[PDB]
Amino acid sequence: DIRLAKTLV
Repeated sequence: DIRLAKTLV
C-alpha cells in the first residue's frame, strides 16, 4: 500500500 496511501500522503 504506497499508492492509494500516497492518495492519503
